Amino acid sequence: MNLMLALLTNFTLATLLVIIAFWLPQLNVYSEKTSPYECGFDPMGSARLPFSMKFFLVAITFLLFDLEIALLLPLPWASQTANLNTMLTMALFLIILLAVSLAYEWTQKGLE
Amino acid sequence: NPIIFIIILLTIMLGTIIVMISSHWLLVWIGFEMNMLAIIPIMMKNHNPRATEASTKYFLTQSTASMLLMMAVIINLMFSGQWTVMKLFNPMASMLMTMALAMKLGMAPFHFWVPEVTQGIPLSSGLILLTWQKLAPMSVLYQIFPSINLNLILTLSVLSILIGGWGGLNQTQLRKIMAYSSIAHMGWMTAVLPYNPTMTLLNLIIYIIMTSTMFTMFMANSTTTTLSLSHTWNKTPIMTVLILATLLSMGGLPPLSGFMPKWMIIQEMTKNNSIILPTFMAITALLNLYFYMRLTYSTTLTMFPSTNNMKMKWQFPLMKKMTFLPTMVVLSTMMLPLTPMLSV
Amino acid sequence: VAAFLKNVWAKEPVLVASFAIAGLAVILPTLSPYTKYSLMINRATPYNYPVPLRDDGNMPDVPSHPQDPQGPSLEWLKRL
Amino acid sequence: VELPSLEDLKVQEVKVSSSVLKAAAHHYGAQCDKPNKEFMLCRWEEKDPRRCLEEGKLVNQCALEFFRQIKRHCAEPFTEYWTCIDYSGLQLFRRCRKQQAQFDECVLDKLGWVRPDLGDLSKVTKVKTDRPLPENPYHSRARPEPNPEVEGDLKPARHGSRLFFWTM
Amino acid sequence: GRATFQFLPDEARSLPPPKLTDPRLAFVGFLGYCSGLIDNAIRRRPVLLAGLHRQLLYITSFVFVGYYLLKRQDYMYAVRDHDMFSYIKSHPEDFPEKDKKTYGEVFEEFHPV
Amino acid sequence: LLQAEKDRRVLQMLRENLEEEATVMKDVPGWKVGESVFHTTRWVTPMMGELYGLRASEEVLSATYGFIWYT
Amino acid sequence: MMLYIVFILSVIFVMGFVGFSSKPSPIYGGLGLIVSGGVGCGIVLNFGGSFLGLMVFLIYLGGMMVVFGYTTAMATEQYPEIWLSNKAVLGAFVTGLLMEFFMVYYVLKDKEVEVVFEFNGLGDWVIYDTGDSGFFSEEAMGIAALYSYGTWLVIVTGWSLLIGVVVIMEIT
Amino acid sequence: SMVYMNIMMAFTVSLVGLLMYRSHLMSSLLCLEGMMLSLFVMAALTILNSHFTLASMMPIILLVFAACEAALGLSLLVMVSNTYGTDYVQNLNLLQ
Amino acid sequence: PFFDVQKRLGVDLDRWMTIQSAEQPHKIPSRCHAFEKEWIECAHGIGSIRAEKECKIEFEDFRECLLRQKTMKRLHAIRRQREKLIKEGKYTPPPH
Ligand SMILES: CCCCCCCCCCCCCCCCCC(=O)OC[C@H](COP(=O)(O)OCCN)OC(=O)CCCCCCCCCCCCCCCCC
Repeated sequence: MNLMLALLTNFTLATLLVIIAFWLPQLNVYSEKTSPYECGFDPMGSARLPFSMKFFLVAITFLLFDLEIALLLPLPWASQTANLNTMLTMALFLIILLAVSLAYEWTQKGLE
Repeated sequence: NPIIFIIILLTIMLGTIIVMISSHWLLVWIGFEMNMLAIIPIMMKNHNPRATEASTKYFLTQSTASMLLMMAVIINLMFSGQWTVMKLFNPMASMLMTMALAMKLGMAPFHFWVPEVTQGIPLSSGLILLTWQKLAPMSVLYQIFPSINLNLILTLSVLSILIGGWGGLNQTQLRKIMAYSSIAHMGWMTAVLPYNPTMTLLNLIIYIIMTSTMFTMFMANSTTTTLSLSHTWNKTPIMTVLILATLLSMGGLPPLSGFMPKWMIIQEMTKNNSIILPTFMAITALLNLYFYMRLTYSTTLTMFPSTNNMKMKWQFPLMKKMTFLPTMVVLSTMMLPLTPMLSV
Repeated sequence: VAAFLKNVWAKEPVLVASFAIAGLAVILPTLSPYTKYSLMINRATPYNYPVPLRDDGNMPDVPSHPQDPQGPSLEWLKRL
Repeated sequence: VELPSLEDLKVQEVKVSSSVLKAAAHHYGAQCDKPNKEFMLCRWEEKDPRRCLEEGKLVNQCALEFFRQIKRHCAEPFTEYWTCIDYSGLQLFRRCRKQQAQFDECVLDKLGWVRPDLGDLSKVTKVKTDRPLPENPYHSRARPEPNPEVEGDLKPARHGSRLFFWTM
Repeated sequence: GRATFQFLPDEARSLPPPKLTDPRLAFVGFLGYCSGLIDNAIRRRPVLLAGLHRQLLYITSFVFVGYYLLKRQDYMYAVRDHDMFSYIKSHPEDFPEKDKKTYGEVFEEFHPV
Repeated sequence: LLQAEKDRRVLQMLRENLEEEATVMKDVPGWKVGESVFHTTRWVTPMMGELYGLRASEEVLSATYGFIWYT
Repeated sequence: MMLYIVFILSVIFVMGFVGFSSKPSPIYGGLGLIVSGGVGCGIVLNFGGSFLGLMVFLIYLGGMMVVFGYTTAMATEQYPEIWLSNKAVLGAFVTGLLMEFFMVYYVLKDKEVEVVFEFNGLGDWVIYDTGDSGFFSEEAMGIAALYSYGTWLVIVTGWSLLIGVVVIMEIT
Repeated sequence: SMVYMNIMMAFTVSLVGLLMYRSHLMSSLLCLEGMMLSLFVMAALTILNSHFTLASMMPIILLVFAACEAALGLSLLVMVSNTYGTDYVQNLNLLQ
Repeated sequence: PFFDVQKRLGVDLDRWMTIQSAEQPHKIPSRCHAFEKEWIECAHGIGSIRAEKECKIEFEDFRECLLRQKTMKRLHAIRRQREKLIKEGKYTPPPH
């Protein structure tokens, strides 16, 4: 029953330590002028974040290579079986189904 | 590019062959889950600001359509805990099957869709492929066939063949006019379905042919009704006797084959001593005919040939298997008391 | 063609080390006779509990006392 | 339902820890096999471990005299043997390997036992049939009756398809 | 029926077969013989008799296929019947023998004008 | 051996969870002593709620959740 | 740490949703999930299924969501907001929250009320186990690795993914 | 017992006004990609509390598409707001 | 239309995961396993349209093995035979 005793112990030191740092001098009596001088060294910066694509694909591109290496995960439990040939013949398919899915897209990464 | 377009366009039917071949509820998920995955790029090809505001109104309307099903698969995994494919053992399953499956076919409601997609897909080439998705689902309903609440599958039917009928009388674009009156013929085949479920397929094949041979004809340039006026005095008149030898046969008149489904279907729906149902269907497909008349008063009346329009060239499209179909879309009535005993 | 195979190895000698290992792991499992030992060991590990069958007449083999002569030789491994 | 009384209960359970219970545990079963394999067959062969309690007191019994045996001859090497294996985690058998002889010095020798290395708990054995081999399987209510078949000698169609008119 | 996904089983040996000169087989490919004549006319052939190599190979196709298909149709109406009598024969309790009697017995309505 | 210890532990366990039930009340709109919730008759391994009653204090919590979350 | 530590997770889970099932300015949408996903992977880690729980962290909650969050800088909303501050979002909330609460109140606040909510007893986890057992990797989903019997189940999923990229190499 | 009525009230997450609407489509698409876990967990119990031992892979296959496919339909939502910059379900243009 | 190819030729596509009792690789059972081989034995030579009005007995308890739907109610109704009377005598049990 002692796991949650070992988790909420950990946060409660951390969720404590924000206030004893952030908050404690935050109410101190120093000046702290409201002037809009903050947001350093790009003073104003008025724009939307524009869509920039080769930022985007490197999200998608991963998400799919991700899946099957969940599918690929239960090899070391499956190395203990009865008929094993249906493993080696089958196990090696996923991989090559992964590696193929590279080679195609590999004609165009662009600047990744 | 050109190879894969035959890899994609092959994987579709492989998406629907695992549907008809399977014993196992999971596979009929995966089965038509990978259409909504593998259909989408076909819409695209010319990358326009409709297809992309089309297939996204399609997508999330076949996304839930599926994703409810998986909720009505896992209900009767609780009760009886035996998958396979048979009556659903529990009423919250079926009522969550059939009226959430009517989304892919769309029936009486669940169509604000079929006109929003079929219209304005920039690709009219086909769009004949939206005759697959009529053929994936039915290949469930034939199996589950002895479980339905039976007060529903008629209540989506009879509110359909009506609502798809009136839908078009107001229409001009002739991609819509086929979009409409393709809800209609989903009124006959799932109205039958609890009584003797073959003599449905009969209406299913006679439908796949007739709507098929329309499009292949609508492919030369043809788009808007008033571009089918500039047709006979320009392209070829042997085309016009065709478009009048079908559009009439498709609502149907007894010397043609379009009369073949009704003529047989009512042999079935009476003999079960329901004679107050079929008239209202029988009589409502009537004002389903007044699209086609008044479509057919466009092309034989020599209406203001377009302008000085001189097409001296010959044709090089693919008419493939059009030189057959309106000898089988018309003349087959004289032939067959097979269709009830052939596919059975 | 060997001039090619030496003129990709002056430029990208990287993936070539992957192909060189890509095959050579596919080929060999159909060769060395050490394999198929691998399938015998892995079948004989008693995960479950052996249940004694009923003996009326035959009873081909395998007497009541296990250490008596009973059945196959698995001790080709113990010496291995 | 019928359950036996509170009686033929409160019997003598072998009360020992789980470290000693795996100490010998090995010479134990390979040499006994008088009730126990047979006692399985009073379960697997016929289920409902209620109808079969009897050998349960036989198989529980074999242990009693076993640990009662060993206490007479040598408990000294045993007591020291299951101490190491009881020095703990996982209860490995590969730490106490040295002392394995000291326990087994005269046990296999004096009172005449043997080390049943890999042949124990394998080589699916047999027992014997003493109790009636039960018919009337577990639940087993009724058949019920199937469909009479159809083959005969056939025909072509009688008058030809009898649809509406459509002679042939 | 049985031997599933067979165009026709081995049991169709005992049927006539449907040999030629039946009006349909002639008619089959007639509707193709009026098909061929179309095949020219769409493109502005403008022959109305064009190459006999297109103006034939249709008629060859239909009647072959029309034939090769009629061989099973007639079959199917036989296996339909076959499975009926053999059921009608047994369960005679579901199949009475009606008696014989009419005149001097039955009254009708009797409503003249 | 190990099993022939358990089967006795549950049959002992049902009786006390019956004999100490049937002596709670015998009610006229009550239940017969030790009926069956099924029609069929054979020995079907009982549900946790059978062995431990509404007792539901601690030694239960160390039974059902005993193995999970830790040694 | 009572016997109710399961029932206390789900009713946080059920409340995990209604945060983002209304309309929260979807940079807080995530924070309606990773709580729900978290507590979700929480519930599953009871019952004995473990491997299958600890994956949702790896394959979905950890891996997937980040893409859902790596965008919504590309679709980036104009000037985000703390949800429930508004009058548009706040109105829809509570009536959901109470609807299970008022359900959860007299669902059983008494002996039974009434029938349809009365056939679910509580508190011992009556079903939550059976008897004892032996061990295989555990017993249950301990053996989730079948490259034996399952094959035609993989080779569709194995092949259906390979096309996932081709579709997306285009429209991109 | 009770854990089957939660989570179920959770699987009415559909709620459809909040399934297509209102704008910030990303909120709609969101409650979709989390419509799972109501399908998953619910089917990670009934499989588990009784030992099926076999369908146990099915939970895995309920994600592997639910991520694969729902990650597709994200793509379009770039094409919409690429040409715009605001998703805003309020684009109707193709009409009927 | 359901072709059933895996009947004609030899392959097994699925047919194994299908029901609650088939193999379970190490031969480990389910809880309600023993009622399958009971209930399938009932309707096999049947054509299933009379099954519903024929067997129905071996099915119902099987549905009541699965969910424990009733035994949980007759159980919850011991909490009303005791634990309204706690003060009125027969604490029940004596501990231990
Ligand atoms: C039969 C059995 C099989 C037989 C196989 C035979 C042998 C095959 C095995 C070889 C594989 C070794 C590892 C893989 C190859 C090394 C990785 C590689 O390919 O680097 C290629 C890199 C590309 O550079 P280039 O193509 O020239 O383009 C730039 C031009 N301006 O060119 C480079 O040089 C990049 C260098 C690395 C980049 C990072 C280096 C940063 C410093 C880190 C070094 C520390 C690592 C040392 C290892 C510590 C180990 C404890």
